[PDB]
Amino acid sequence: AKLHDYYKDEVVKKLMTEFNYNSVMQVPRVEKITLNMGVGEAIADKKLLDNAAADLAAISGQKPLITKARKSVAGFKIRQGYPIGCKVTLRGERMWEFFERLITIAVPRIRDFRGLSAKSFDGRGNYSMGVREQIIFPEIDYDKVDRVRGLDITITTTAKSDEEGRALLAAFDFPFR
Amino acid sequence: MFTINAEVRKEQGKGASRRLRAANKFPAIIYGGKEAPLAIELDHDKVMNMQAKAEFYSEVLTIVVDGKEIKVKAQDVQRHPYKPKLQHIDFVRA
Amino acid sequence: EAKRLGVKRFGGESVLAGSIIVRQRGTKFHAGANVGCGRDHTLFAKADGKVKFEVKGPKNRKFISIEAE
Amino acid sequence: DKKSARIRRATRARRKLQELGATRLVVHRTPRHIYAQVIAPNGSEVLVAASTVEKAIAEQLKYTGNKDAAAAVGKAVAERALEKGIKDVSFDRSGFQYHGRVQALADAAREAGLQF
RNA sequence: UCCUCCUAAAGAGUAACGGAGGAGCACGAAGGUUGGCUAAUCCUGGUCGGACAUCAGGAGGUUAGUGCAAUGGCAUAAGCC
RNA sequence: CAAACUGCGAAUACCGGAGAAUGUUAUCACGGGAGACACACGGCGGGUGCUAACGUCCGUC
RNA sequence: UGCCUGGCGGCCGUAGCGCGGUGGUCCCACCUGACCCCAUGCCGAACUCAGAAGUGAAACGCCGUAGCGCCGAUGGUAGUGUGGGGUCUCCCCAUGCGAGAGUAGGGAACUGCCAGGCA
Repeated sequence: AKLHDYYKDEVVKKLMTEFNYNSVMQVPRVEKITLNMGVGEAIADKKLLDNAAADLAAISGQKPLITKARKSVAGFKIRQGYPIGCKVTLRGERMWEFFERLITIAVPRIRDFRGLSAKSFDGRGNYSMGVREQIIFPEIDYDKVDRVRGLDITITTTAKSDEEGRALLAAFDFPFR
Repeated sequence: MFTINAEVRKEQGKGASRRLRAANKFPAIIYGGKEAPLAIELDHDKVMNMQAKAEFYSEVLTIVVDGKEIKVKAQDVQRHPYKPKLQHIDFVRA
Repeated sequence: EAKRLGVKRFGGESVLAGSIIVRQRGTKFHAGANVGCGRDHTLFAKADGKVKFEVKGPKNRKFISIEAE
Repeated sequence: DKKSARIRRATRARRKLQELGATRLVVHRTPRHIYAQVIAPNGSEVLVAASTVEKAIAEQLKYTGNKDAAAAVGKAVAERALEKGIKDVSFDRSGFQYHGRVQALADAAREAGLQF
């Protein structure tokens, strides 16, 4: 709500001005945010998965659901039904506050900040990349760190093209490529 | 500019086709438009001589049947698998 | 042993209640009106009347219908 | 798509009722408006129908779509069915979830003097 | 001993010391009822990723799965909660 | 190109309802009396065999 | 009732797929909180409690496009029952039934009931 009001005040207006849209809701609208952890090392130890799920629940406003295996392959030695990871389906005030807290402090202070990529898209304007070094987030303190771990960050939007994603990045001011 | 001779058809069937082939003839049909399609019987040697020309692929055929001139075009032609004989031809009233 | 297969009763044939129409290994026909399907994928008549064959559905599947005389 | 999923969900009961060959009552639910009708066994005839959009039954309702409106529509449908002589129709809630306005209208129809 | 595909020639049945195979199982759930969901395969991004752990999106529409070897069928699912 | 291949698709065969016609009811059921229970050759559609057949076995006449 | 919209059936690629246009009069969809009706393998995920704050956009109805794709003749061809013949591995004679595919053509489908609105 706190960031949603400012979003509707300025981002919607600037996107409409730059894209000369006619429909009131032609501006892209955020659907949800997904925070998944596809480490793949859950086979060796199961406690790390629980610790990471607890950390995700603490940093977010909800407890992530566990995801089971999709397809078994003999090369990687993976069975069926064995839990591997979990994801957080951020929606509503929780997603708004989490995104605000991220974009406020967490994004600028990252080692080797080369800038986000504006071309890497799924194909319909959904930005689904991955970020390593989970220590960058403020909630993960040195008390609860276990190992250098990575995460996958995905933002879901009603948009169906990469131009809308570029417009959203421009609204987010897109520091550098 | 091309002369074509045609004969009326009064028989129908595989037996009729066999009779025509034995008598050194073969049938043909014309179809297209609102008019009902009709079958026309033609000889073998004269029709083969007519088809021997290289301009048949892009020429309008003037069928003379029952004292009437009809302009048609042969889109599809049926030929014997290996023997150099013709058993059936198709025409459209273009 | 050679398991019996085929259509016991075709269309337009009068049948009685409890009479099987076709005993099929799988499901090549589907029960319609007054037709029941057994546990062995066998269609049996649930009334008295004639049998009819019809094809319908998105996959053009066949159905068995019974009309009372 | 939501409408296609709802239709496919209701298709199970719709096909199951075909073998019975008995008249059924169905209700279409939407927050904007609610529709109701009683389908004949043939599946192409309706003995009676109503719509919340119509003021003839929406005149006493604060709006077309609400729990009280659904209850009133169900009561009216049940009364019209009883006066027409539906002869113990069945129930089919268009593949909905039986927890809200559909439950209220079903309860109203049952208390109106029905036995389904 | 039982069962599955041709032979067996568009009803059914139909044989040779003909051509080819699986079994002596199993359940107090792997059954029933009600409410819900819907595959193998590829691509996009991805410390770990070697193309082949899993993830978000797109195509695919049952070649997946449907316990045994096989056959007929199963999307309304007989597949899963 | 195909026997454990059909997005198509014959002839022919078989079932059931109605029907003029014919075959000494030629049809079916009941009870008694039976005979055989080692068929060969040819025609039609196939298998086995090496798409060597006039070798072999099937259903029908 | 002339037109538009939604539901209740058949028809199951003439109803399907690609592209463009149009739609808020009515209907439908987009919405936040959900501690309340309902509930989550987390999530209001689906459904549900207020309806227009506005819109017709993601989706959805309609029209055009015969582009992809589909149905599909007459005839012909392959084949086959009946009797015979030939140079009997197969073919032909008289007759009946008759393929597939392809061509012509078809078509952006149609039909019954209910409800609202535009007259």
